[PDB]
Amino acid sequence: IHVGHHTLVFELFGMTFNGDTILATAVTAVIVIALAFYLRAKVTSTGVPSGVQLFWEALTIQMRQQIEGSIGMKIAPFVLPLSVTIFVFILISNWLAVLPLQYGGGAAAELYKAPASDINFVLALALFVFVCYHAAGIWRRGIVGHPIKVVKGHVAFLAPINIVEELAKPISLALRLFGNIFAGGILVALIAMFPWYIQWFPNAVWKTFDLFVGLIQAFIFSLLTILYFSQSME
Amino acid sequence: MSIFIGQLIGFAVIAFIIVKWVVPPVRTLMRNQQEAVRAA
Amino acid sequence: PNAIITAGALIGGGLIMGGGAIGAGIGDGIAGNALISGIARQPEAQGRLFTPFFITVGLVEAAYFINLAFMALFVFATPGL
Amino acid sequence: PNAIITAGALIGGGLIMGGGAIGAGIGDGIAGNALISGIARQPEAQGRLFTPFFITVGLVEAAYFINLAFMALFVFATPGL
Amino acid sequence: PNAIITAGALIGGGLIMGGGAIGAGIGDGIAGNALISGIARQPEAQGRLFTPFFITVGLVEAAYFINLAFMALFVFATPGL
Amino acid sequence: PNAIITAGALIGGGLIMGGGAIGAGIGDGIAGNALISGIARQPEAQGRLFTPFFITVGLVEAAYFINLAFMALFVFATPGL
Amino acid sequence: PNAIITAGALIGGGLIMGGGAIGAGIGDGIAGNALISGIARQPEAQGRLFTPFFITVGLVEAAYFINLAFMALFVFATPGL
Amino acid sequence: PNAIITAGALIGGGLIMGGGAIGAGIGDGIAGNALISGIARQPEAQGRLFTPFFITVGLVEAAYFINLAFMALFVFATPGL
Amino acid sequence: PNAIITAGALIGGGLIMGGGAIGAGIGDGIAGNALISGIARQPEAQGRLFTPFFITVGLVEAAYFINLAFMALFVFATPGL
Amino acid sequence: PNAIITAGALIGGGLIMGGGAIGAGIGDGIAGNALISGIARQPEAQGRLFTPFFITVGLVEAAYFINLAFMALFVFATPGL
Amino acid sequence: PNAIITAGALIGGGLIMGGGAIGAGIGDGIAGNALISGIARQPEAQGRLFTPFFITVGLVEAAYFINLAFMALFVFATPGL
Amino acid sequence: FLIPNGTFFAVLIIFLIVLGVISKWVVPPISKVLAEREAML
Ligand SMILES: COc1cc([C@](O)(CCN(C)C)[C@@H](c2cc3cc(Br)ccc3nc2OC)c2cc(OC)nc(OC)c2OC)cc(OC)n1
Ligand SMILES: COc1cc([C@](O)(CCN(C)C)[C@@H](c2cc3cc(Br)ccc3nc2OC)c2cc(OC)nc(OC)c2OC)cc(OC)n1
Ligand SMILES: COc1cc([C@](O)(CCN(C)C)[C@@H](c2cc3cc(Br)ccc3nc2OC)c2cc(OC)nc(OC)c2OC)cc(OC)n1
Ligand SMILES: COc1cc([C@](O)(CCN(C)C)[C@@H](c2cc3cc(Br)ccc3nc2OC)c2cc(OC)nc(OC)c2OC)cc(OC)n1
Ligand SMILES: COc1cc([C@](O)(CCN(C)C)[C@@H](c2cc3cc(Br)ccc3nc2OC)c2cc(OC)nc(OC)c2OC)cc(OC)n1
Ligand SMILES: COc1cc([C@](O)(CCN(C)C)[C@@H](c2cc3cc(Br)ccc3nc2OC)c2cc(OC)nc(OC)c2OC)cc(OC)n1
Ligand SMILES: COc1cc([C@](O)(CCN(C)C)[C@@H](c2cc3cc(Br)ccc3nc2OC)c2cc(OC)nc(OC)c2OC)cc(OC)n1
Repeated sequence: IHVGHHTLVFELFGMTFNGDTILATAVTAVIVIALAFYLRAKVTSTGVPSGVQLFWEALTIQMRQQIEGSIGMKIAPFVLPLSVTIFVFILISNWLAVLPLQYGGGAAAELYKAPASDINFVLALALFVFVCYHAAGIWRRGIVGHPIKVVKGHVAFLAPINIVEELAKPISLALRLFGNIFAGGILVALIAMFPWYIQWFPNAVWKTFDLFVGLIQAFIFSLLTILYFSQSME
Repeated sequence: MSIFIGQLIGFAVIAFIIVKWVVPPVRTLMRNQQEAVRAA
Repeated sequence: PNAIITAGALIGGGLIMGGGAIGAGIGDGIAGNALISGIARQPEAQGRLFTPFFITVGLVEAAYFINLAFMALFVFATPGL
Repeated sequence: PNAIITAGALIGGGLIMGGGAIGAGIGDGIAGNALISGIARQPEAQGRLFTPFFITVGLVEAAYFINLAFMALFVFATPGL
Repeated sequence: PNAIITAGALIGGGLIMGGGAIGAGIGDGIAGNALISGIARQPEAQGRLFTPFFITVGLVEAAYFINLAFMALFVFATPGL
Repeated sequence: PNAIITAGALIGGGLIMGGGAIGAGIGDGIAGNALISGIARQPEAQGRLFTPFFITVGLVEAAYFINLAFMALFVFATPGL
Repeated sequence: PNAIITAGALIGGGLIMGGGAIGAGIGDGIAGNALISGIARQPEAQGRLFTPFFITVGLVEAAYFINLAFMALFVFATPGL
Repeated sequence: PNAIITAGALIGGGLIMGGGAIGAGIGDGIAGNALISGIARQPEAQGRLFTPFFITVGLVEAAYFINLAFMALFVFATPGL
Repeated sequence: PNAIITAGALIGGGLIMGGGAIGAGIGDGIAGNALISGIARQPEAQGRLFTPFFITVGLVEAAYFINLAFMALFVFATPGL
Repeated sequence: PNAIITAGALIGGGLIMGGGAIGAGIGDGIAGNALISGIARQPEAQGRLFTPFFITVGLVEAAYFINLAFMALFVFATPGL
Repeated sequence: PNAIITAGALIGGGLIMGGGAIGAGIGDGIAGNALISGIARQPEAQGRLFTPFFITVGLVEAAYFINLAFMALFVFATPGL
Repeated sequence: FLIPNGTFFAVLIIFLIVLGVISKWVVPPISKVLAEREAML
């Protein structure tokens, strides 16, 4: 099925970059930036909200409710922007794959492959969240206090387990997002092996459900980010 | 060529499904929210 | 020699996905059973039950999809070959 | 060489489908047990109970589908062939 | 060569039936447990309790059937043979 | 020769019976758990509960028989022989 | 040639009894859970709980017994040997 | 030839013990869960509860024992040797 | 000859311990679930609940122990070698 | 000879990851079922229930990734290679 | 000769950790379900419920540890090399 | 394909930009709108 082989690969600063993944991430970023700018231009406190205003309001309200119910908004004002940007980034990345941006070589190529299908994207998001809430814990507990609480956790005599669970927080949070989207990239490829007259059915059903799967994955990734922040700050 | 046609038929099916069964509810929700906002 | 390694990798990946599917299906079924029971007892609780639900699902799915990823490593980029 | 890889792929696909069937069947049974119990408790909640149900069924049946795809990769498109 | 492929296909079909039987039996048992408990708690619910049941069974019987199909492909139409 | 095919068929049929036994035993034990709980909570309903019970046991024990119909096919007929 | 078939038959019989024992143990445990809980909750109905119990066990113990029989057929009267 | 049969018999006996251990452990746990709950809610009922419990544990530990026997027959008195 | 028997014995002992660990872990989990539920509901029952629990655990761990012993017999005193 | 080593290591790592997936998924599903039910009954208990929950999941996940840590050691280090 | 022995050792250790992972994960999930349910139903009981819990998880996680230890013996000190 | 690459940074940078924009173009304006919404009722 020809897994891997990122296209547009180049080399700079003595390291290799997957061009296609960067292009997909840039496309998602520009879509999110366009949504943000269209909100900013058309954000009304007194008027009737636009569609983008309603979308952003619902997302922000959901994340703010999560923060309120897990760790006070006073303690964690900086985590709401993180949750909102994470959710929109992953949601748009996954949903842009629903567009028919794939063709035949004679293997199947795809103009836009979901960036989460690449290990670098999901690993970058997971490690950024990891560093972010570990820094938040350090700030709220101290440079030396925070590691002690992290190792101790809620049960002291389970110290190694915590040290594993902690290292499991990013890894899973990355791979859980990776395999879910990576797997999809294979199915669409696998379904491409069918002839056109029967390819549309499995492809149609798979991508119709992949809309919901990507929505749920973005929601889960953001929710677990908020939960890890609430855990690591107190 | 054939892959593109098959996937395009599939995407037409997806668009029809979302427009017929997914778009209506999330349109109401939006209209209800706007109505509530203009109410206050 | 490569044929034996390839067959072993295929069997190992099949085991990985079999275990991942068993765990995913059963754990998701149990979590959704809790969700449906809660929404049956308190139909107005649905909104508040999707947070602890998708958390649980988020955990369960991990055990699956991590495994899925590694099967690819087993299958398409076999560690030994 | 091809025979060994094909046999290993058949065994791996059999594992994939066995695990997928176990997970899907047991998860569907558990979710439908919740649905039946809820509709016994609250018949008027029947419709309200079909939202968390199809989501749960959506989560397991997704995994199953993925499994069914990967077996199709093992059996008809043996990656290490 | 074909002997190895046939043996692997037979083992894979055995695995497919094993998983399908486990999933079907256990899921049907769980759904029937829900149905029996619901009917025991109240008789008049029986009429409604058969709609969620046959749905759940339909999900649990589909998976088995799918497995039932694929073994028929594995043994009678062994791919890669 | 086909001795390898026969060994593979025996292993496959063993898997079929193992999975069928697991599924039948566990599923009909769950159904019987429901039946016993219903009779204990309402001893006058015994006969009533035997309608849904034998339905689910009909589904659970059917899966077994079908598997029993295929292990026999595997070891006595061995379609790929 | 007979050694390979004999080893395959031994593995198949091991699978048969492994599945049979798993099913028997778990199903008997579930049915006994029902019986013990019902006797605790409704001690006076102890007799009425034994008809639905020995039935369920009768099913479970049947599934085991059949498997055991076939295991014998696998090991002592290995088909295709 | 005897080496192949011995290895197959060892694998089959290991399968028998794995299945017997799984079934025995899980069924004993389920029956003991019933007993513990009944004795928690009915402190003076434990006596009566020990009647069905030992019956259940009778059907569970029995299966294990039978498995424990046949594994010996597989390992020390290998039928096929 | 010796190598094949040793590898088969290692696989059989691995199966023995895998099944034993599955049974022990799940049975201990279920028995401790009953114990925790009883102690949560009935504080003063904590003393009375440890007698059934220790019985249940006694029946579970024993199985594990037995498996462990046999696994040693498989790997340190491989019969038929 | 290294081909057999790699095939065996891949199958063993696949078994490790499959067992880890099954255990982690099902245990996380059970713990999250408890969490969702407790939140449905008492929403205010949400924050209270995440303390024990993430202890239990903390153990369950530790069972998964530790196994994963060993699977790497099987496939990338392959002791005895 | 040694190649087959250590390949079988790898598969057996994989089985050991697969069973240990399944048992540990599911038993810890069940004990955690009990602990979470007890804390949700009796908020003030949390401090108490950790003694029955860690006993349960003590017996569960013990088994896993043993399995892990034995895998080392299987993997790094494989018997009968 | 599981080995990270330079794209890692190339992704992180981009994400940071979004994290910046949503940190000021989106989240504070939306919080202000919701606060005004609460105030007016
Ligand atoms: C004989 O009937 C079937 C049914 C299927 C399913 O997989 C369900 C099987 N299961 C219940 C065990 C099924 C399915 C797929 C889903 C995918 C995602 Br992602 C999320 C939820 C899903 N839910 C699903 O059913 C609720 C499915 C697959 C498919 O593939 C081209 N086309 C479908 O037509 C829309 C389709 O619906 C009927 C497959 C199949 O092939 C062997 N035969
Ligand atoms: C003893 O008789 C049977 C029955 C079957 C079933 O599979 C059920 C087996 N089970 C109870 C373990 C059965 C079936 C299929 C379903 C498929 C979907 Br998708 C959803 C629900 C289903 N429910 C089903 O029964 C409730 C079935 C399969 C089939 O295959 C060509 N033809 C059928 O005739 C319409 C048929 O109905 C009788 C198979 C079989 O084969 C040996 N023998
Ligand atoms: C050491 O004792 C035993 C017991 C058995 C059983 O299978 C029980 C197995 N279980 C505990 C898992 C047992 C049995 C069989 C049943 C069959 C049907 Br259909 C329905 C109900 C049954 N209930 C059963 O026990 C209540 C059995 C089998 C048999 O085989 C010729 N002869 C029996 O008559 C003496 C007999 O006891 C009635 C087998 C065995 O073999 C080594 N050794
Ligand atoms: C001990 O004796 C048995 C019994 C069986 C059964 O399979 C049940 C086994 N189980 C309890 C583990 C059984 C059966 C079949 C069913 C099929 C469908 Br579809 C739906 C429900 C069924 N329910 C069933 O019993 C509840 C059966 C099968 C059969 O086939 C040759 N002939 C039968 O009549 C002579 C027969 O008894 C009605 C098999 C067997 O194998 C040697 N030995
Ligand atoms: C304690 O050490 C043991 C115990 C056993 C048991 O199997 C229990 C196994 N379990 C703990 C997993 C046990 C047993 C057998 C039963 C058989 C039937 Br049928 C029905 C109920 C049974 N209940 C049983 O205990 C509840 C048993 C078997 C046996 O055979 C040689 N001799 C025994 O007397 C010394 C004996 O103890 C009464 C086996 C064994 O083998 C190494 N070592
Ligand atoms: C990096 O973290 C770990 C933890 C373990 C454990 O096995 C638990 C694994 N599980 C949660 C899946 C763990 C353990 C052992 C127990 C033994 C008995 Br008897 C009874 C209860 C136990 N409970 C345990 O944790 C609840 C353990 C092992 C060990 O090895 C020398 N040293 C320990 O103390 C320093 C130790 O305790 C923390 C293993 C491991 O290996 C990679 N890595
Ligand atoms: C903690 O480290 C251990 C523990 C064991 C146990 O098996 C329990 C393991 N389990 C919890 C998974 C344990 C045991 C055995 C039992 C046997 C029967 Br029959 C009935 C109940 C039992 N309950 C038991 O503990 C509840 C045991 C075995 C044994 O054999 C050499 N010596 C013991 O004394 C020192 C002993 O107690 C500590 C074994 C072991 O070896 C690797 N390491």
